[PDB]
Amino acid sequence: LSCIDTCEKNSVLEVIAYSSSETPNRHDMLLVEPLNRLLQDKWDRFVKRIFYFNFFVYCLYMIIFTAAAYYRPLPPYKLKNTVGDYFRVTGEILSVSGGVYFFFRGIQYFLQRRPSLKSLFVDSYSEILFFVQSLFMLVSVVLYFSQRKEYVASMVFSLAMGWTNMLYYTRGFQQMGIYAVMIEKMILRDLCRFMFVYLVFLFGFSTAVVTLIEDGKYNSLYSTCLELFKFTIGMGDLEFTENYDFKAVFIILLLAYVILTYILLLNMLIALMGETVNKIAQESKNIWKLQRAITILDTEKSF
Amino acid sequence: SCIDTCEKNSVLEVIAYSSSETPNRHDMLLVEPLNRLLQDKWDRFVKRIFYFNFFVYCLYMIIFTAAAYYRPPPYNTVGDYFRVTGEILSVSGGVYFFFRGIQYFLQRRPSLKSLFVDSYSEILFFVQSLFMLVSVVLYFSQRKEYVASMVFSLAMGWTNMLYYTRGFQQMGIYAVMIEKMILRDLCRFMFVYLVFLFGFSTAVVTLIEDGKYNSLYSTCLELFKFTIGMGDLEFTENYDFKAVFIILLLAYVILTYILLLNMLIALMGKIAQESKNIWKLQRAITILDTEKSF
Amino acid sequence: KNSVLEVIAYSSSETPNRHDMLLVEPLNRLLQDKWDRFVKRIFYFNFFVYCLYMIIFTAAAYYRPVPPYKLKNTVGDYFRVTGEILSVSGGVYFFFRGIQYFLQRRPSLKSLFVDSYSEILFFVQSLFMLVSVVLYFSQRKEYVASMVFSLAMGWTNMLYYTRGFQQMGIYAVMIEKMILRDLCRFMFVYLVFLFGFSTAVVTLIEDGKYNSLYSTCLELFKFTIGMGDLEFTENYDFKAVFIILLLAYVILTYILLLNMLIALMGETVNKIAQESKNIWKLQRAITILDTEKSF
Amino acid sequence: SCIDTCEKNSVLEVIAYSSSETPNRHDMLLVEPLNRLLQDKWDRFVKRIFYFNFFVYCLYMIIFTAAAYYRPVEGLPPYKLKNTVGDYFRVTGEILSVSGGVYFFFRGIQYFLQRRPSLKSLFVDSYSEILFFVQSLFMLVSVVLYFSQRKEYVASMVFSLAMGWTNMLYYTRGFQQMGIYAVMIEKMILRDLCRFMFVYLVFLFGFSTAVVTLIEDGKYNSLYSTCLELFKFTIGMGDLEFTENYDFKAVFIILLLAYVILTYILLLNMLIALMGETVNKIAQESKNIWKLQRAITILDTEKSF
Ligand SMILES: CCCCCCCCCCCCCC(=O)OC[C@@H](O)COP(=O)(O)O
Ligand SMILES: CCCCCCCCCCCCCC(=O)OC[C@H](O)COP(=O)(O)O
Ligand code: NA
Ligand code: NA
Repeated sequence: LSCIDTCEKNSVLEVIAYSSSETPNRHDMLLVEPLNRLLQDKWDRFVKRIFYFNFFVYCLYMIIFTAAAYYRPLPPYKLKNTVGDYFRVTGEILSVSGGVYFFFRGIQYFLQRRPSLKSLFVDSYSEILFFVQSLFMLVSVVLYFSQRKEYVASMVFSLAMGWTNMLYYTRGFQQMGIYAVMIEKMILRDLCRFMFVYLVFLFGFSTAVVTLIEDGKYNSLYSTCLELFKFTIGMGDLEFTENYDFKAVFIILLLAYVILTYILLLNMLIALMGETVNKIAQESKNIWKLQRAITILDTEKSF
Repeated sequence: SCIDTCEKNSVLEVIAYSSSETPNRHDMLLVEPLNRLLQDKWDRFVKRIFYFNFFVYCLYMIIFTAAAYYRPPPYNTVGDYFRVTGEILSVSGGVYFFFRGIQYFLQRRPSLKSLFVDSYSEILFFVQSLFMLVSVVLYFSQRKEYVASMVFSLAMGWTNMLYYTRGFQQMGIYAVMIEKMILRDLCRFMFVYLVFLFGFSTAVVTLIEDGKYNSLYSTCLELFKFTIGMGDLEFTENYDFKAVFIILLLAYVILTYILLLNMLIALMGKIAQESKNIWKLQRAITILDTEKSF
Repeated sequence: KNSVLEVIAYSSSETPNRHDMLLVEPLNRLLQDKWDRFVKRIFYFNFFVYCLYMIIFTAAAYYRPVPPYKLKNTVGDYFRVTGEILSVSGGVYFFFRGIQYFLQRRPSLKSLFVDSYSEILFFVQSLFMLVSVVLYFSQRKEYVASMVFSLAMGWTNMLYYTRGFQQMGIYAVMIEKMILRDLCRFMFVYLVFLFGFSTAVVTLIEDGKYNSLYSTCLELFKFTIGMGDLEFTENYDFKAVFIILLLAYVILTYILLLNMLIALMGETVNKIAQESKNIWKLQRAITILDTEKSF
Repeated sequence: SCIDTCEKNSVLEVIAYSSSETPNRHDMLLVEPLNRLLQDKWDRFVKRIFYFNFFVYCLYMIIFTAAAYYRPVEGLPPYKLKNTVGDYFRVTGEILSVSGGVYFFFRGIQYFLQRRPSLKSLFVDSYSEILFFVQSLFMLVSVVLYFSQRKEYVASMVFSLAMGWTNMLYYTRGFQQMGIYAVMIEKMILRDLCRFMFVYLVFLFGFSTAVVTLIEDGKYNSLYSTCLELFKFTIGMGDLEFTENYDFKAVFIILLLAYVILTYILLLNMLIALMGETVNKIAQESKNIWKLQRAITILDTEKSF
């Protein structure tokens, strides 16, 4: 394995895996049979166990964080002499520890790899997500000690993001790894396109309705936007208010909006999701292989 | 040579504007020199021009939305000056769109049978303009239907932003895909559903005795409620022979679901490579429009 | 006496390759020629007349009073009664045509409910119209139910005339094929699951509004249309069992609805394009034969 | 020779009851002599025998349903038998249903012992046997609780009733369309529903915990309440305003919008598409698995004389 796994300066694994999202063929090169076998071998040797241990630790940490937050009480609040309070505060100090740990992990990531500042928002989505969670937790701490009530919003954002972050650990399993890859591809392509078009349609139709509406609760653009959105989730009322003239034009706008959005653009989202799944099978598999390779190399460098 | 600018007739000019009846409108655009020259001219000036046009139109739509939203007819404050200037600007923009629509109609003189198959965006812009002008006429005649004509114009204007996707590739292809369903499998797939809905609404309203759902409008709307995930199944109790009522409702629900299902199996039984060709064709049309319009 | 065009078009379903034999150059050419010459214009007129009949019947049914009822001498009421008379004449005509078809083509009891779908639909709508009349003259009230059933089947049979245009005829062919193939199995399995979970839930419920098998079944089915409640009763014991059962039913019913909405595409993303077009061609050929035999 | 009539080690029986590990236990049965033999024996006697079994099963399940739905509701079981024709019918229906439960329990115990399975693929293969054993176990524990003077006999009975009513799909085999429909159902539950449910449960628990943390207190201060409220979206009955006993409406609505966009918009339509590809990919596999299931039915009946 000369210049294959350990050169300490520049070797094939480090350049292939850590190459930025610019190389034309950064995915199919790992499919070389000896290299595939080598990665799988190192995995089975120790990386599988280290990843399982890390996953168990992360799940336990997030359970602790959920327990501490779910029982949250002008902070800070006095530490009452009761077992529940001691356990709550001990959970809080563990959560803060996790946040600071991820804050340093992201810093070390960005310093050791030092992306070119351009493809920093094109790859390494997991690391930026973890850094953002860490920042949310830190800002929650800062507001908590500053005697403000926005620390709840900060930490709930942190908690939701951290819970959704367990998708990171789906890698290391063939089936769930490919599933997570497909989810991410679909988010990037189909969700984005449909969301842009649908946002334009919804804003236009809500503006038309609110202009028609004379006064009342839905005279606000926000109220009318919420009402028109409630159609896409199978909850459209179609008669939320009668405070306006010319029932005809109101119903015409509502029916045109429903036909163009609910029956046409949703059917279009589903169809693109079908086409993509039928198209990017092997691409998803290669991306999963590369994700596992990056994890293996990192944990190998972590001793 | 006589392909880019002949000043009398060029291949790009004739291929761009050849009617829909021609068999291979977008296929021959794939010729190497045509593709390369179209791309060269686009990336030379049309991209910048199109970006500027899209920005101007978006700003205009924001202005018109603000003016219409804060409507106090007909009808010394900074807010009052902003509203009135917004109204004036919106009217002027509608007039300009009227002008451009008339100009295109006269120039291409479509055959009134593909006039609707082609120039879909042009027809949409013209109809927007006709709504705005009628809204002006009603407003200055001391009437109220100006609000209906304004809201329709505003809705079409905001939903017409999709014409500007051309210039962004993936957004252009997605927009081309939506166009296909509306101008091919929308009328046809909607006539069947409409006849089902009308027939079952007539059956139900006949079955009812009397109530707040005596009219055809209310019963038709109730039967439509199911299509939007709001099936009530009990809206009226004033009747006789409950079993016939409920079995008819179940029949309608199952049939409408199967109809939607057949819609999906039919249309999902798209193009991908043809859509890219369509988008390239529309981008080329934009390129020549910018070139001649300078 | 015996022509390949009339023999094959009316050939049984026992023949293997009807959908193919219409591809023969002379046959398809001649069928298109006859259509475009005369049968297109005859079919257009026939569709016009049928739609006018349906409008008349709809108007008559809508304004029904609240039998027989006395006629008050007003022009609108004379209009109503003559509408009802035209509606009965058309129903009788459809009944006569159905009986004539059954006494001419003698369907051999095997594909009788597989092919000739439109003819059977019209015949059953005739059986509804005539039984409605019989109830009406007998001083009975069920005539309203029979009449509404007939009206629903008529407006739905409107689709029979969708043929003569390729795209709409092919979509209608897809609807018929779906109804005869896939909704069958989907509804069998869905009914089994719905009844099982309905019985479980109603057994769990002690008493109340939703204590009957019928009300429980309705509340359960309400989930398939995205109008679930998940809390429609509380007069019982073991809320845990209630929630477990409702969650299991919701999960399984979505599995089933999905499995269908996918399996139909998976099986027939392919055959629809060509087989449905061939079937539409066959249906147009049969229409040509019927029109010609009607002179 | 020694294909189906060997009595020492027959290839047909060996392959039909073979280990799961066998690479192509489904493909080998397609051999023309094997398939011809299976079809012959089926048509000759197993068709009639299996249809009679289906009829008896349906009759048993109707009797049990009628007995349960008409149960006496008075508390503290058992209940004294009151002299009435209807009551005599309702108690004999009960005693027949109990007998059926015991019969299925013994059938399962027999399959378990006779087969001597691997204890590793035992769950992976033979889902039907374990499911029937489970309904029988529920029924027997329902009898025990009924005699033990408790109120959980009804819970055990309703679970058994639901499981048995859904178990009629075991008989879908023997009809090509519904057999292949059931096998596709089974594959799709094992793969696509499992993946989607893993991701969806993670997402739902995370966002529901976040919301219930945000919610100050009131009706929805319980984790279960917020979990149900969030699950109401995926069934197409979300509210978006079910609670207002909190602060910072901005964060609340942002969390709800994120949850909706991530689950309802994205993961459900991904389920659509993934199930589309799957079904478009695994047709012949389902056909072969159904053929093997009918083969196992035929062999079991033949050994049952
Ligand atoms: C009075 C009768 C009702 C008239 C319609 C009222 C105005 C509501 C909006 C009508 C929707 C028309 C269809 C539409 O606006 O979407 C199509 C475009 O996105 C397609 O993209 P593009 O314009 O071709 O570039
Ligand atoms: C005999 C039981 C009591 C009467 C209840 C009957 C419930 C049916 C209600 C009438 C509508 C049935 C129409 C139908 O069966 O679905 C649509 C047609 O298939 C479409 O076929 P086609 O296009 O007309 O050829
Ligand atoms: Na709903
Ligand atoms: Na719904």
